[PDB]
Amino acid sequence: AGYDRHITIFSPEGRLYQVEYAFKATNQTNINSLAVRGKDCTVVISQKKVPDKLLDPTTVSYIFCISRTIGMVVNGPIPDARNAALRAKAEAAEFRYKYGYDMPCDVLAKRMANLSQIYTQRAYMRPLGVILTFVSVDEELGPSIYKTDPAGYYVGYKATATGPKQQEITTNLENHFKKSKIDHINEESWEKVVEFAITHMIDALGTEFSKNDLEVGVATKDKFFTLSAENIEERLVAIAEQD
Amino acid sequence: GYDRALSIFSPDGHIFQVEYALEAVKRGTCAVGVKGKNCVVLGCERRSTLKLQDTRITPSKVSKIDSHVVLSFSGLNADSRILIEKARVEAQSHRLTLEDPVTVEYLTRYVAGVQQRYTQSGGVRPFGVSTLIAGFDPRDDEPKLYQTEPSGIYSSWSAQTIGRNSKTVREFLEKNYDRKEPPATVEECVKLTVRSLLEVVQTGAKNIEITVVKPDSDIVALSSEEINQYVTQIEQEKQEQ
Amino acid sequence: QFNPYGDNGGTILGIAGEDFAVLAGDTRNITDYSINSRYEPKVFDCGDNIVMSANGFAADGDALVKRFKNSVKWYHFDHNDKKLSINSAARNIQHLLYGKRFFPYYVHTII
Amino acid sequence: MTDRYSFSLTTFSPSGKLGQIDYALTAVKQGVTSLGIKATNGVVIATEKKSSSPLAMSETLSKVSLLTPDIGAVYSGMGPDYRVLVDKSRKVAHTSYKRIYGEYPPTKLLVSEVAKIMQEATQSGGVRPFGVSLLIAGHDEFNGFSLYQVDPSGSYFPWKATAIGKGSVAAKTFLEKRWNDELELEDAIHIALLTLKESVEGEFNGDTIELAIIGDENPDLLGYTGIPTDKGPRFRKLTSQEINDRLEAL
Amino acid sequence: GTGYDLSNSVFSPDGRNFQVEYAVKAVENGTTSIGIKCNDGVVFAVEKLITSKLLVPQKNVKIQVVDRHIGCVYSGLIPDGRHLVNRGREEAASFKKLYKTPIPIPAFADRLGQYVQAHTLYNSVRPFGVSTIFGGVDKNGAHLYMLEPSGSYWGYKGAATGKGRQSAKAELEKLVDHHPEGLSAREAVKQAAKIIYLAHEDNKEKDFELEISWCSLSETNGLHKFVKGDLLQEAIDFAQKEIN
Amino acid sequence: GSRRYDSRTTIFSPEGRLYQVEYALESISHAGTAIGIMASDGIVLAAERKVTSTLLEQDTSTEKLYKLNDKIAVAVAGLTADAEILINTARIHAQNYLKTYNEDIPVEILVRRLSDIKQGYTQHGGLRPFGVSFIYAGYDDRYGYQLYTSNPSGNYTGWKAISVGANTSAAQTLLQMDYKDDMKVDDAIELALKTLSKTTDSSALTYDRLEFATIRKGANDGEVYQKIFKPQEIKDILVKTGIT
Amino acid sequence: DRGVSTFSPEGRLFQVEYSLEAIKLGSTAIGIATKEGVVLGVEKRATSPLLESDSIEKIVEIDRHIGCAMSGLTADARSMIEHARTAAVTHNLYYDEDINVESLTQSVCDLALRFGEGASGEERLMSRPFGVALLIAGHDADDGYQLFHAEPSGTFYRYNAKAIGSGSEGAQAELLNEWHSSLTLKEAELLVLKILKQVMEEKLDENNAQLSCITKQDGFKIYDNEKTAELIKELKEKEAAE
Amino acid sequence: FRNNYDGDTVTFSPTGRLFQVEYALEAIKQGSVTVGLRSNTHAVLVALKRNADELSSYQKKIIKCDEHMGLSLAGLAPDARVLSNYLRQQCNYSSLVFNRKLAVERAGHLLCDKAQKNTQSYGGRPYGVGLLIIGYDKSGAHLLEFQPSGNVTELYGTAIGARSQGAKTYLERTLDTFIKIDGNPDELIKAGVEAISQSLRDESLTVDNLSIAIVGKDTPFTIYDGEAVAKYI
Amino acid sequence: MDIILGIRVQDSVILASSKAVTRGISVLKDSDDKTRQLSPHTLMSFAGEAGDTVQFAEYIQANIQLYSIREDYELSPQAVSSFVRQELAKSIRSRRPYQVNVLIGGYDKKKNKPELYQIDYLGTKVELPYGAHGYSGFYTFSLLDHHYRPDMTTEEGLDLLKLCVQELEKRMPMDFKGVIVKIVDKDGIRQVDDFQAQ
Repeated sequence: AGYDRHITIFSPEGRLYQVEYAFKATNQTNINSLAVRGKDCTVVISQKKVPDKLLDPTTVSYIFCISRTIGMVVNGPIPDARNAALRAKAEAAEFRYKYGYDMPCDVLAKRMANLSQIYTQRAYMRPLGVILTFVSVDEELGPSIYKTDPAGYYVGYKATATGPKQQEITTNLENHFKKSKIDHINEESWEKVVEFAITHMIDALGTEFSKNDLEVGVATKDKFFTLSAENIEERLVAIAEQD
Repeated sequence: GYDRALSIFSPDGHIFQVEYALEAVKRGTCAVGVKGKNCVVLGCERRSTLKLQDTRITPSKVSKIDSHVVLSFSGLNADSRILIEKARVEAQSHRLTLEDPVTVEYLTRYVAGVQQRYTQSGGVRPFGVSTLIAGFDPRDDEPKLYQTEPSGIYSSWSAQTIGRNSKTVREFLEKNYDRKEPPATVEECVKLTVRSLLEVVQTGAKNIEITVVKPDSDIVALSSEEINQYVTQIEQEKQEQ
Repeated sequence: QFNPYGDNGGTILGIAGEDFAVLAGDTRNITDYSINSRYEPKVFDCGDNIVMSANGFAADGDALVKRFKNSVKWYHFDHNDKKLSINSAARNIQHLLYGKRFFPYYVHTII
Repeated sequence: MTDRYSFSLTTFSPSGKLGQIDYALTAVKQGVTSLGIKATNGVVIATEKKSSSPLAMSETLSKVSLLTPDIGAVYSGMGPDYRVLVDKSRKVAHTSYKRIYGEYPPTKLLVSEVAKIMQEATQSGGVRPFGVSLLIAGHDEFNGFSLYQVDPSGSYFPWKATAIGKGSVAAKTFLEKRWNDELELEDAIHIALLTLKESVEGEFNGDTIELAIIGDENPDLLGYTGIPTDKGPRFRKLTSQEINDRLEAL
Repeated sequence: GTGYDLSNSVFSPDGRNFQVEYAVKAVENGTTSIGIKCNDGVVFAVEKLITSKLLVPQKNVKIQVVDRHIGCVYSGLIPDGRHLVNRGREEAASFKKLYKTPIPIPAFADRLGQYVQAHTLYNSVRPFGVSTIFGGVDKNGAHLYMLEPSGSYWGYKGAATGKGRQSAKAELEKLVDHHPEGLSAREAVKQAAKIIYLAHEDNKEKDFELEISWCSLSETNGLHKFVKGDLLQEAIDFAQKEIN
Repeated sequence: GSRRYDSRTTIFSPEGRLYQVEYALESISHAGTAIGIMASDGIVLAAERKVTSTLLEQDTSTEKLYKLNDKIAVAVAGLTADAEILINTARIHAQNYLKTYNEDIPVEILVRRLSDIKQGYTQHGGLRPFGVSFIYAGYDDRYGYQLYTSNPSGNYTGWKAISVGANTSAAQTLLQMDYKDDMKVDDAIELALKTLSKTTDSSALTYDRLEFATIRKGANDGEVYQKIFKPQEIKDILVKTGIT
Repeated sequence: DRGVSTFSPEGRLFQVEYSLEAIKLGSTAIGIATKEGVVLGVEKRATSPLLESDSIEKIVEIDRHIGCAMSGLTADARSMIEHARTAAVTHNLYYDEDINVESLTQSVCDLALRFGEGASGEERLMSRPFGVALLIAGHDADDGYQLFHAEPSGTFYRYNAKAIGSGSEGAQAELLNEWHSSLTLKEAELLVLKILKQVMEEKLDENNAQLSCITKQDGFKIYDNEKTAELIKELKEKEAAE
Repeated sequence: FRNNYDGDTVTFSPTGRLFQVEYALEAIKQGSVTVGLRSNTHAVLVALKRNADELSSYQKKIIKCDEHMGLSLAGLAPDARVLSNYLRQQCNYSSLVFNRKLAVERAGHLLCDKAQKNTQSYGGRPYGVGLLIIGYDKSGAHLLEFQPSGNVTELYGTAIGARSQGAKTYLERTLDTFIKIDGNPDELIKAGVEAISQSLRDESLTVDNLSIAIVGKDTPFTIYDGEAVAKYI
Repeated sequence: MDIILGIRVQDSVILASSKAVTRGISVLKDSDDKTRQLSPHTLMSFAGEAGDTVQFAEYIQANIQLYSIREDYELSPQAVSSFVRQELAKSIRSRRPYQVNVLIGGYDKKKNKPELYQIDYLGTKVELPYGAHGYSGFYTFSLLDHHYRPDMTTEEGLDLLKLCVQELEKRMPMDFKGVIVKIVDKDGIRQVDDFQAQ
């Protein structure tokens, strides 16, 4: 009876505790990330925290290059994040091979969400304790953000945030869009969109960032790439000369 | 894929699932078998939890495995069907490969094997059935009567009973069956059988069926009357005293 | 097309004396009209006082002799080092050969 | 590895209840309300787009899905479960019917297929029942229009009109008052909009509401011309604008 | 309620996988081992507790090679370590067979990562009872890595695990600060021998045997080799000297 | 492991009963009542629709009476979805038989096969049994009109009149009270309705809450005909029999 | 619950130990090995007078030079006997000779631990251990007459004499004092007959007990009732003689 | 505690222990004592055979795996049979395919890995037997100790089984001595028998109770039982 | 091939089958009964490939006897023939098909009429007044087409067959060593032990 809390079967309230607890695991890294859409680019920001001095900072990342065009940032333990990344890359490659074109961001999202829905229904598979945020500049849809959770749920966003202080970032972004009345950052250069991203990250979290406190990914027509500590510093310098 | 060990040993050395299988047999309607000098008779009692049945079509308690062998049982009906089908199939296979029908002991050893196997295979429970198998070996006139149980154990009896109140009727048989002089007649054999059932059936002309098996595939079931007549002559033996 | 068989020539001879036995064989190994070796042993001591030779297609002969020696080894392992009698080896060899009844060891064997 | 869960996760309790089916139904109860109304010349199914965040793009999430060009579905309960049920439904319509008879399945049969998929998750080893109830609306030549409900157990029943989820009890009651066998499609849509208003707490417009109908053939939605016998799909999702236009006449 | 720690892939209410955590305990209870990344290679060293005089010295080797350019050492349940290396070996052979070039350290690390992470996905398997420090040289540099029973791993400047991991980590952090320009393979070997002697204090009760291996572009040609004879003794002394 | 979560749906109780079967039967006992009455010139199948609404479409509905063959039909009591699974395999078995022997399948043969399938879920597989009980009404040229019943256990029996589902005790007593061997289809139809009428847990017995079917050998023909009454047809017979 | 191949804190396999308990409840079986052959005797123990005692087969032939007696859940021994007969016949087909008694025994014991719900070692498909122990007796040119005790644990021991079943602790104690390297086949027979009589609940006669032996000359033979009855009489007389 | 974490090998206890493995290790301790020691020319196995009744035989404890390798067991005999049989095949494979005798060190690695698979998966059970492997290969004499946990170690000598600690302390003391008994088997054997008697208590090693095995430079692994061991009692 | 003939008269079906079994250069047997009783009122004759012939016959026999026991009923001749046709129709598309041709003669106790079924190895079944397999039809069908009458008595049928066999013994190259004749009627199956000179 009390095992309705160990495997993914319904509880008398029709709840799936394991899926809920998997959600808890997503905040284990105490990292926050956010994504916004530019006029023709998509940006994803994510705090970078390297506590141990013995670690090689260059190998600590929660952002992944899934395909030439799809980027994915993960909120949750790194081992589950890497499991998701590998699967997503394989799915992305297979899709291109079978259907002749690049797998769209929203389709890859749905695919990963479906895989998640299954760990939710089959008892031998545990959910992955992560939230996946996919971004790209789709050839049909333009800048895109689609995010999936341990429940198998997914949807598109004008912008979104994930992590412990998710709510503060979300309301911050919400307010901005209530004001601008449009669903994206009306900027022509991704550099400025990245800057907007970081600026609001700071406002909402009430924290300052050095070049090694962040991690950035940018999606543009036919390409997704991550910035370097230096590309970032140049970004931080610019926002500084405004405040 | 399902292969859970359902039949396992418990600390005292018992296999409860086989043990409980027997309890299902105790709950089944009584069955009896007695071998005469030139025949074997099988008797079964008919429940009465519900009465308004169609006797023509409702499955009977005695089943022919082949033209010279029959099988009766006590326990789960659905389970007995599985054993009967396998037995009938094995009977034809034996005739096809050995060019001779099965002996009663062979057919018995086969059913018992199937039962034993279901006590130590993963993912399955033992048969909640016990059987009485009787008939005559090909070209032989010596009567045969065997009994099998959930564990897979089997042996031959001069007379035996299984099912509810079998305890009672066995006693009757133990102090009413002389190996020295077995019912030298089809008639006196059928009588001894009816008598043993009356010890537990409590007046049941339509609650008592009998089948007589003679050498060379001579098998026939009695009708209500034929049996009812035996009952009548028996109640007098009592009153006439 | 590919032919899985070949012929390495050679001739072997076995004679049983009253209380002894010999198994002889030339040491020439050939292929068509060429000599592969003037000395390539073809008769082997397989233990338990048994000598064996599988003549014909050398690759098959080697495989068989090798399989038999291994059989003697396991016979010891499985039957408390009991000695493999010549008659028992013979029956064992029959099964080794018949195992490939539909893709035979192209050899004439003598022990 | 290897799924070693080859036994049922849904079994009978002493009272005779099937726990997991029950619990699944409870999950359905907490779900957003959805309904369906059958008219003389069409069927309408609708639900509320409960956007989980204003940053989310509610259009990128359809609760009303096309199964075949003449059949649609909507649900109440667990969205992810619904999504995969729809993929499986669309596929089974092909593998078990179109690839055999060269035509799409009639509503009841496809419903029968979905129901089977659901019943199996109630008895097969290692799984839990689906936490959803579907409302499937469609049309086929020999049966006309129809509306069906499929529950977690796999049971399904035809309806003239019904509602599932959160405020199903109240909504069903309101539908019993307004329904009659002479309703025209527009009437059903109107009744549908009214019924849905009682269930919606916040904003109520064409962007927070999702509604589709099964009506006449839309040759304009076929994509090609040349085959007289191919007239177009009867399924059509209403546009945000089409909804608001009807909300003014509320 | 409770019982969340009885089955392997189960999330506890706080989102943890207790069995993985218990695996870690097996790791902390093991011998200490380390890894040091130098300017053109990596060095691996481990503590070998001498249970008795009966153990033939130098015979029970713990460090293992994968392919020809990778070294792996681990603390915890030794058998689990071998199991993980056998896999790494198949993983490396597969990669070479298909791509011709020997497997890159990052690629190799993930192969081990996915496999270990895999053992935290089902209750039909148990997590790995070891933390593994491994690495080598490839097309673009040296790389050092440490892999936890959770499947978690990162690239390191220096790394340690087991009984005396704290001592070791402490010593490693010093080196990192006092050598921003990078240690040399030759130096790292000595430094490594020291760190191990020091960290042996958390087990000073039993006598031990030192084992070191390295992979340096200049010292070993980018191939993994065991430190033996003179170079080994020289490092033993360097340690024995600085332990007083 | 997994063993922990296995309910073990196929074991005996200390008393020698099958838990799941007994519980499935308990489930069946809350299902709409279904009745079967066999007459000299035909058979009647009647069933009460459990739960109903004004909006439920009754013309396009069928939850209790299903055609298996052109000569065999069943009344269902229990989980509809489970029933459909069994119904479909039953329909296939009938066709296989027909194709093999070029003769319609004898009624008992089909009933035994279906019961055997049920029996299986009772002895192996570790799956829950089907929460279904069937009343079979069929005809063949060896036994003519027949009436059978099968439940979760996989056991089946023949009857002159029988019921499954809710209040069978009450229904059986009423049938055993007014049934007579020389009955006629029309007599039987009336007995069936009367019986349901007195056992309903509902206010009155209306047509919208019933399903009716008969298997008769229409004198003006010579063949067997199955008639699954239509809403209006039930409404009619309801008035005639004096229940309005 | 708990795996069927779980170790107890003492280092024992629960199922195997519980198996041994069932064997204790079985009918008694005794074996005596002499340089003149090996005797094997068992307690029929019918459960009712109506049961035809001769249909109780607790002593079976494996091959002409090997016989065996069982004790415990006897139905579990059928597949063991079958495997044994097949191993012996198969060996002969492959090697044109008799299978050594020890070899035959080791083969049977190989089935022993082949149980579990998925033990990583091969494909041991058998839900539980056997609930019967066996006494395998025979003769072969290399080790002469032999008696082996094969248990569901997989281990087998060679004995000069051995008793298994309900009256084993008692009977074994007896065998300890009665056995010596020069017993004759006849002495062994009377001896087995005597111990069975001491531990059997019933009064031993030619119907509730059965004897058999295996000799190089005539192989495995089961003594018909008449033959044993006389041996019974001969025993009563020698006992009453002092 | 323990009770909730010792139901199967796939479960770690809160302290990082594997109880099923430990319980298996216990079966070894309950096993009859056996000893192993080597010089630079030979390796010897001395095992105390245990008997059931005084009417039973003393169960064999030494198994030959190849002409240059063999082992002694302590614990579940069937498990020793399985493991030794796997070793026989591995040795055999090495010979047939590479025409190479299998290195004792390699055999140790193979045994370790075979045992490990039965400690990380559900359904199986750890092996409940300890093994002492000796052999003479291309690098001389060797002695290995195999534990069901999968841990295999190379030593100059050791002992396992009940009261094995006696013989082990003796050898750890006699080390410098026997390790130099090169070219003289009888001396190495006597040394082994002296170590094993350091674990006696019940009785004294008799003729049908003592079991010895040796392998070396020009000595194929061979077993001595009974009369053949008399000259050592 | 062997001679396999069958004729359906008023109240019975008669099957005549050659007795020779030739293997290569020699006639190994001249008393072979190429028939199997499938049930008390159904008989099947067969001809074809050496081993397949009897293996198939006995396989069918086993199946019918099993059905009889399970149902305590005797399948109609038509039912038995359909079962046999299906078995052959499966076999024809299998790895190694049964090369067997059969005649199934049965008396239907329900219809009270004899029936004769001809089925070749491909599963080609047809019901007829008379039939044969192989070359047999080539020599005899002209005689049967002439003298056959639906109301013939068993005695008339035997006389017509005798005529057919005589034509076969005159024009056919092979010596089939006569035929064994069997009658199937309301009372079962019996063999005409006197046809060597009837």
